[PDB]
Amino acid sequence: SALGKLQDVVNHNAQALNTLVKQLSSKFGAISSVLNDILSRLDPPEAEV
Amino acid sequence: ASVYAWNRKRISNCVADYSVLYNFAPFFAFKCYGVSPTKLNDLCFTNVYA
Repeated sequence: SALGKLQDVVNHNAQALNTLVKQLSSKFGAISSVLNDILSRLDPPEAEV
Repeated sequence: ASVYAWNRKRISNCVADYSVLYNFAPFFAFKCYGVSPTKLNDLCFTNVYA
């Protein structure tokens, strides 16, 4: 582990991007996470909320 | 059936068209949760109980 510092920089950036991409699957309270279902099975007035 | 003896049923393996309802009656109470009735006829489902 002589190059710990450079390796650590690389891993921190990679981990940040990973968590940002993974967080797209969470629902946050909506009936579904993908926009397509929300916009498919619901009228526009309720799809807004 | 009566309220405490509701008649459960399963309905699968069929091309289901929800527009045979509208020829039935004035439909005093008709409200859908989770899905709009207008855009129903297109969508697909896992298991439909009645």
